[PDB]
Amino acid sequence: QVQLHESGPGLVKPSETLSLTCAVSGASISGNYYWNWIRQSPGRGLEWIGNIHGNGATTQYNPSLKSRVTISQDTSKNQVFLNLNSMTAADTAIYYCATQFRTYVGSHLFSYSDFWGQGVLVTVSS
Amino acid sequence: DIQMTQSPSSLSASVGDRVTMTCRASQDITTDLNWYQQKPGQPPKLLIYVASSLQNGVPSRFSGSGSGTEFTLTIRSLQPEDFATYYCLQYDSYPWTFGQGTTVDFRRTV
Amino acid sequence: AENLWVTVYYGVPVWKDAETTLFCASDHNVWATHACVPTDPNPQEIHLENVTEEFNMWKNNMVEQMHTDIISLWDQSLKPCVKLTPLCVTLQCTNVTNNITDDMRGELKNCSFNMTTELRDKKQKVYSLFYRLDVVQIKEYRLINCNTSACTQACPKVSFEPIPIHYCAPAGFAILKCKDKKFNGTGPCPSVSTVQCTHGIKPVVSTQLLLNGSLAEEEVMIRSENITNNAKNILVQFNTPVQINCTRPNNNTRKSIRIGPGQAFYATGDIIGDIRQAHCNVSKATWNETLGKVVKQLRKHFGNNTIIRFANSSGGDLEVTTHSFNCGGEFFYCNTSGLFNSTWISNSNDSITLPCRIKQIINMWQRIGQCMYAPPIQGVIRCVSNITGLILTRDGGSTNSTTETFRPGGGDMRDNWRSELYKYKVVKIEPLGVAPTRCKR
Amino acid sequence: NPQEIHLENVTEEFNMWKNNMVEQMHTDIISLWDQSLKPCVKLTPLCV
Amino acid sequence: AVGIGAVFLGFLGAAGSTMGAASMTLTVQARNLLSTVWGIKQLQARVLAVERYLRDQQLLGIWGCSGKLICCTNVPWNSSWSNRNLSEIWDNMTWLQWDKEISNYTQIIYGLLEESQNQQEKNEQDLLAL
Amino acid sequence: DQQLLGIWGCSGKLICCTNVPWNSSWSNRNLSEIWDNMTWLQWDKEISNYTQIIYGLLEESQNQQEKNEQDLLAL
Amino acid sequence: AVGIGAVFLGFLGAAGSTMGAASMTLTVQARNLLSTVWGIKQLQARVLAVERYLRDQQLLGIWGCSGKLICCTNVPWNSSWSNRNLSEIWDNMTWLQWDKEISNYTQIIYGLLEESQNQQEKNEQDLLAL
Ligand SMILES: *[C@@H]1O[C@H](CO)[C@@H](O[C@@H]2O[C@H](CO)[C@@H](O[C@@H]3O[C@H](CO)[C@@H](O)[C@H](O[C@H]4O[C@H](CO)[C@@H](O)[C@H](O)[C@@H]4O[C@H]4O[C@H](CO)[C@@H](O)[C@H](O)[C@@H]4O)[C@@H]3O)[C@H](O)[C@H]2NC(C)=O)[C@H](O)[C@H]1NC(C)=O
Ligand SMILES: *[C@@H]1O[C@H](CO)[C@@H](O[C@@H]2O[C@H](CO)[C@@H](O)[C@H](O)[C@H]2NC(C)=O)[C@H](O)[C@H]1NC(C)=O
Ligand SMILES: *[C@@H]1O[C@H](CO)[C@@H](O[C@@H]2O[C@H](CO)[C@@H](O)[C@H](O)[C@H]2NC(C)=O)[C@H](O)[C@H]1NC(C)=O
Ligand SMILES: *[C@@H]1O[C@H](CO)[C@@H](O[C@@H]2O[C@H](CO)[C@@H](O)[C@H](O)[C@H]2NC(C)=O)[C@H](O)[C@H]1NC(C)=O
Ligand SMILES: *[C@@H]1O[C@H](CO)[C@@H](O[C@@H]2O[C@H](CO)[C@@H](O)[C@H](O)[C@H]2NC(C)=O)[C@H](O)[C@H]1NC(C)=O
Ligand SMILES: *[C@@H]1O[C@H](CO)[C@@H](O[C@@H]2O[C@H](CO)[C@@H](O)[C@H](O)[C@H]2NC(C)=O)[C@H](O)[C@H]1NC(C)=O
Ligand SMILES: *[C@@H]1O[C@H](CO)[C@@H](O[C@@H]2O[C@H](CO)[C@@H](O)[C@H](O)[C@H]2NC(C)=O)[C@H](O)[C@H]1NC(C)=O
Ligand SMILES: *[C@@H]1O[C@H](CO)[C@@H](O[C@@H]2O[C@H](CO)[C@@H](O)[C@H](O)[C@H]2NC(C)=O)[C@H](O)[C@H]1NC(C)=O
Ligand SMILES: *[C@@H]1O[C@H](CO)[C@@H](O[C@@H]2O[C@H](CO)[C@@H](O)[C@H](O)[C@H]2NC(C)=O)[C@H](O)[C@H]1NC(C)=O
Ligand SMILES: *[C@@H]1O[C@H](CO)[C@@H](O)[C@H](O)[C@H]1NC(C)=O
Ligand SMILES: *[C@@H]1O[C@H](CO)[C@@H](O)[C@H](O)[C@H]1NC(C)=O
Ligand SMILES: *[C@@H]1O[C@H](CO)[C@@H](O)[C@H](O)[C@H]1NC(C)=O
Ligand SMILES: *[C@@H]1O[C@H](CO)[C@@H](O)[C@H](O)[C@H]1NC(C)=O
Ligand SMILES: *[C@@H]1O[C@H](CO)[C@@H](O)[C@H](O)[C@H]1NC(C)=O
Ligand SMILES: *[C@@H]1O[C@H](CO)[C@@H](O)[C@H](O)[C@H]1NC(C)=O
Ligand SMILES: *[C@@H]1O[C@H](CO)[C@@H](O)[C@H](O)[C@H]1NC(C)=O
Repeated sequence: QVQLHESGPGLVKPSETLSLTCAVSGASISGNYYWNWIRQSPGRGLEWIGNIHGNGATTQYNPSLKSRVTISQDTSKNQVFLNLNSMTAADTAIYYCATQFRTYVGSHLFSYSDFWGQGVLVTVSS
Repeated sequence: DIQMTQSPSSLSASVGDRVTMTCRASQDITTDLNWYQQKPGQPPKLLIYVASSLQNGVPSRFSGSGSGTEFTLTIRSLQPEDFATYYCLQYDSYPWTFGQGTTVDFRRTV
Repeated sequence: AENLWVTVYYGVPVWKDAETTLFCASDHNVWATHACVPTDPNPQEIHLENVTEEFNMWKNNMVEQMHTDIISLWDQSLKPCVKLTPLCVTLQCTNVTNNITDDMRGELKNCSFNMTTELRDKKQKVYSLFYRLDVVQIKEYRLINCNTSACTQACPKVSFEPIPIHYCAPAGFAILKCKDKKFNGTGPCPSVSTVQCTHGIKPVVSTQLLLNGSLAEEEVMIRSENITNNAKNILVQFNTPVQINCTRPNNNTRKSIRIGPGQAFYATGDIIGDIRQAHCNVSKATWNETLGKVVKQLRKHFGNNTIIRFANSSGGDLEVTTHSFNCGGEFFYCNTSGLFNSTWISNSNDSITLPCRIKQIINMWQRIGQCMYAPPIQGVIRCVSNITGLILTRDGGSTNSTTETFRPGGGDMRDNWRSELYKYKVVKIEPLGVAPTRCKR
Repeated sequence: NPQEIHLENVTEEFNMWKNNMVEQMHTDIISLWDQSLKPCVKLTPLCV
Repeated sequence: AVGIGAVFLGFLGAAGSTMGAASMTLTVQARNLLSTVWGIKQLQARVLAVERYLRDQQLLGIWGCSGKLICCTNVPWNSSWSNRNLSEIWDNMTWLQWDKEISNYTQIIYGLLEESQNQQEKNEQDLLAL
Repeated sequence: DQQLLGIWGCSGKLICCTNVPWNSSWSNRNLSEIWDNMTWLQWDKEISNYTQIIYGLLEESQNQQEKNEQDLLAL
Repeated sequence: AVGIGAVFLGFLGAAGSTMGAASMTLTVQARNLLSTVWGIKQLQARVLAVERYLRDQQLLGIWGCSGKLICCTNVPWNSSWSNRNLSEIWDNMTWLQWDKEISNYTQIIYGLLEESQNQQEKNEQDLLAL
């Protein structure tokens, strides 16, 4: 079973950079998969930050956050890295890393696969 | 960004009752849409994919329908494990936009 | 009344145990990769859910195939270069006593002899240095193998360094891998996967110690075909390695003697500087901790209140009785007496030094009538290795005493292959099946 | 009686400098040469 | 239509799936079957694989299911072989378990299939005689 | 090659015309300009980059036909 | 029922039997066809047998009788090939004698079968064009 685990600092001061890691076990990233970063907060709920494509390295970001986010990955270490600079109090939230894809046999759909991590809580305060 | 609206905000129902929830999109998204279920202290769980296909392992009581800018989730026989937060997600065009979510709570005697 | 009818399906996923011949997949060496296919950059693995398989390391056919392939490659490697037929001549030898220590006295002989040349009607007087284990008295000595066979000289251009090799199944066959930790080599494995080829395996040749191997992911593992029986070897796999530093510090010199048309024999000219004994070093605290873990695991199978003794080897040939290996192209045989010498009762920077002897005439496999001569290596040599496992044997094992004694073992190289291919098996597919369905022809 | 079929309206591409038949011919000639010299005398004692 | 990737099912990818779902991936298994001394061993293995494939094709043709991956026949299913209904077979069991269960009822089924095919061929020949 | 032919349901035949319709994107030439004014080599050269999709369509059509026939025989 | 033995017919067991009786044992002969230097010889023999079987199957498919042991055709029987009636053929003659008798009329029959199959294919293609 594909499993995703998040790891990062629990506290980040204002104006600092949050660096989060998502480790994937049971499957490879070199294939055609879509990896998304999401955050949930009481005041905003689930919010999509961005996503990346493993094979092509094409990355998309939320426009409102596009100027402050970066997403990269390491296939050899089997990890996905998120960098969020200029942290503020509104950035306190639970961050999840999710993966999505589907399986085919020729031109016939076989299964639809999505997986989510347990999540990591991040709080912003001096 | 494609705005997504979920209705009703909340609704109380008893076990075995029929529940209906609606998701509206600002712009047409064809049939690209997912319905997820999230209990307190738990991550989201996929319930319906492509707005009309039941995910493997999901009970058959849940169902989804609609297209364009109007989609509907129907729970035919509500169960104690079905009381959670239902989220509507669209992925037709970036950026992804999650709905505010609909909360289903148990209705019991005072 | 049933109104159900037979229906034939072709291509169903059903398999059974089978034996076949796997082929190469590998990214001058004795283990020729030229006749081995290149490996894919991104191997694929399919985890099978709800599939519980049966595994048994002690009846694996892949070990025999690996042994045969290794022996075949070794045989083919030594063919195209010189054979030392003329080396069987009477030698006039004296003792070497130029700047030697007390522990190296008599281990080297300065010998002189006559030899043929490129012209069959001429002879040349030459001299060399030989080890005491390679010469037998007939002041007149002779090579040890002269009354058995003629040795084929090792071939300078090739190297003895192991390289990884992967084994892949043919069409119609599959390789199943058990991903269950704590699996002791026999029984049911619930976590199974299908793989096209196995992981890279280094064919390391050693006795009494497994070097440059793999480490357990959970803790120290003990495996045996029948632990109650005392005639079966016990394989111990560590969870962390133990560093060992071996060295020959003599500054050797090499010279070439032309013994015929396009045939050169390599001899040891002289040693520059002092003469000392090759030796190995291993950390003391790490070895003590490893032995503590090993005895802790052994108490699980051999009672919780038993005294566990580690003692010296029984005896026999030098190879079986000593830790034999190859370092820098030189064949070392080390006396592992300071390691397996202790007793355990239920309840800084110093290192253990093991002396070693160097040998040149080699019979690597357990065969008689096929020897090999290793040319000398110029200069000081040293190497560093990881110890990751042991091969032990239980001495006696009667009910008269409550003490259990374990001694180092080895000899058979198949065990060295068994420690790596324990989690793999081969199956063959059966695509034909019959099921009930509601058609009718 | 060897046979030949002339193909009309067929224009092909040719390149003598990347022909694999030359390598095969060279290898076969060398192999036949090696086999021919096996079963007769070796002049080992001639070096005096 | 953006945000999801695609992958292809591998060899023996549906081993753990149910019979109903596993019956939809016959081609991936079928395609895999076809594709000094070491050369002899490899050639022997290839020839043996080809012979096995030809034998399987001949056996399929003997039953009248030539050139077919799924070919449901006229032989009725005896209740003695298995009393389980369809719902407990195609939706709650895998192919390996099914093969294990009915491992000792296969030769009689093959003989019945051969006899049924022979009878059908004879009846067709008699019909065409008119 | 025989197995690939059998997968499409054209087993044991040299000519087997199928149910898959012809898309105009693959080629716009009419029949008169194909079977009477062109050779096989030129035709293969022209449509060399539209073959895999045709093979996939043929496989899917054969699968659909087999499923429909199996459903029909169930009555 | 008790006290009666049973055996299986062997390879070429119906060689001396009549054509009608011998035509009921085609599978026993059909199955047998499939299944340093000495290894080369054995491998060459196996490859030659496989090639012969494939050639025979290709010829049968070209005739339009793919995957069949008995196949009816549209070619009428000419009296010049043999004037004997059915009763004297299927009940009073063996396959070896029949092959010996009509050994000099086989290629023309093969050509007629090929032409008939080609005409049938063309007619079917024309019919499907409507
Ligand atoms: C367990 O694994 C470890 C690490 O993987 C092994 O330790 C490594 O061992 C290799 C081989 O001994 C060693 O590589 C050598 O390093 C030497 C020092 O840098 C080099 O001099 C040497 O090159 C010589 O040998 C090659 C053939 O192996 C020749 O191709 C090359 O041209 C060199 O030969 C020249 O020099 C000699 C001597 O003067 C001369 O006679 C020749 O004619 C020629 O002129 C190798 O590159 C690694 O450096 C080791 N790594 C570490 C970290 O120590 C260890 O051996 C393994 N354990 C076992 C039991 O195998
Ligand atoms: C081994 O013996 C040979 C021959 O006795 C030694 O070579 C001689 O060395 C001395 C002193 O260096 C020279 O004077 C002689 O001319 C050498 N003899 C020849 C034939 O060259 C050699 O030194 C000895 N080696 C050792 C290690 O004892
Ligand atoms: C190399 O050959 C020479 C010549 O045969 C050997 O010298 C002879 O040795 C024998 C035995 O001691 C004597 O009987 C002869 O008188 C010697 N002849 C000469 C001309 O010296 C020499 O001993 C051989 N070398 C070795 C190391 O044995
Ligand atoms: C493991 O080894 C023991 C010791 O040999 C086996 O037990 C012996 O079996 C033989 C069989 O003839 C008896 O003669 C001995 O009396 C037995 N000895 C003891 C102490 O039991 C045991 O069977 C082996 N295990 C397996 C699974 O075969
Ligand atoms: C093995 O250990 C011994 C010490 O027990 C080492 O001997 C020392 O080696 C160093 C080399 O740098 C010298 O400077 C010291 O003088 C030596 N001391 C003694 C007491 O001999 C030996 O070098 C070690 N060998 C290896 C390969 O690690
Ligand atoms: C084996 O040799 C290695 C170096 O080749 C030794 O590693 C050194 O260990 C000392 C600790 O005493 C450190 O101070 C050095 O920095 C290490 N050097 C390197 C390059 O790692 C190792 O200790 C030796 N082991 C034994 C048992 O002698
Ligand atoms: C293990 O240790 C014992 C003694 O501790 C060794 O026995 C010695 O062997 C040598 C060589 O034959 C004798 O000279 C000694 O007299 C023996 N000592 C005793 C007390 O018997 C034994 O050889 C060691 N094992 C190995 C493999 O060397
Ligand atoms: C391996 O090493 C051990 C330990 O040094 C050797 O045992 C010693 O052997 C000598 C023989 O000269 C005795 O004098 C010592 O008393 C022995 N030591 C002990 C502690 O008893 C052993 O002999 C070595 N192996 C071989 C084959 O020689
Ligand atoms: C001895 O073991 C250590 C630890 O297992 C090896 O060091 C590891 O080497 C691998 C190479 O694939 C690295 O991925 C690890 O990060 C290393 N770990 C540490 C702690 O350094 C070492 O290479 C081994 N040495 C030999 C000669 O096999
Ligand atoms: C060489 O030294 C060994 C060991 O000291 C001794 O046994 C032998 O007799 C010596 N041989 C000589 C001096 O010829
Ligand atoms: C060769 O000689 C050694 C020592 O003299 C001896 O042990 C061995 O048995 C001999 N070989 C044969 C075949 O007799
Ligand atoms: C350990 O090996 C024994 C050998 O008989 C086996 O019975 C046992 O099941 C194995 N351990 C586990 C956990 O399977
Ligand atoms: C060995 O001797 C050579 C030649 O004198 C010298 O160059 C080299 O440095 C010596 N080796 C060491 C380790 O000193
Ligand atoms: C073996 O251990 C004993 C202590 O039990 C010690 O006296 C002896 O010196 C040791 N021998 C070796 C060779 O390490
Ligand atoms: C494995 O078994 C469980 C329960 O036995 C089932 O829910 C699951 O679907 C099975 N796996 C697959 C891939 O069908
Ligand atoms: C052999 O020939 C005789 C007489 O021609 C005939 O009666 C008999 O049936 C033949 N054998 C078989 C097996 O038909």
